[PDB]
Amino acid sequence: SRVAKAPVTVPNGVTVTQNGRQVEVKGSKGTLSFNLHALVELKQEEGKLQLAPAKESKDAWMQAGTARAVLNNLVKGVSEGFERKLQLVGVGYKAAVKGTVVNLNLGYSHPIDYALPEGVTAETPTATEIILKSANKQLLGQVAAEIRAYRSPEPYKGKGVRYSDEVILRKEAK
RNA sequence: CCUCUGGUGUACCGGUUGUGACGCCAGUCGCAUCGCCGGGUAGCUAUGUUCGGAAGGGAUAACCGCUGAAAGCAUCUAAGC
Repeated sequence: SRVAKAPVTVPNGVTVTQNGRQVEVKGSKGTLSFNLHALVELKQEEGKLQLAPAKESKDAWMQAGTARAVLNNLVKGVSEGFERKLQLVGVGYKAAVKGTVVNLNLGYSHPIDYALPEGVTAETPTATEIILKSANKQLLGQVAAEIRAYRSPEPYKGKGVRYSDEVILRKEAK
């Protein structure tokens, strides 16, 4: 596995400590935890870390590749973090962050109130744009998917909630 | 379930035909589908009255995912959620 062979780099401020199976990653943004598969071993020499299979199994190489990918994402998150940039399209569709709760008006007969979980922050510079920032890539993606699910893009006008980097299929009636 | 609206209610009240009897008048009783007819207390009862299938947790089906390699990409899946 080319990924599993590739070495991940500790920037500087982040500290990665293995405790048996339960590897922990510390950084400026916060604390993250990741478990290890029985076939996976992690060796931290210098700044770099090496994920290598315990045995020569194909499953072991697979698990090593995923383990390295997750740890690389965790390190990048604790060092710098990720952001999402959700967008709204359609007349009357609006969003506003108030405290930790995002209030959305998406053409229904009732407003929608979405409570962000701990670790994700949101802001609306404009009424039709939402910025989500987090250290946990998986949790950030889950939050973005949940928010998008309230009103998905439709092909005839593109109205709804979308990712900025999202291709929208379009057609027309008749 | 029986407060209300009704049905029934042959041991509750009344009108009335024929006949027989209580010595007779008066007053009553037997029999005639409870003789026939008009009402009707409780109980039972529906066509009458009230109530119920409200709300919420957990695991899922099809389906929709997040992150993610095998397979440097992609990928809901193989680990994990």
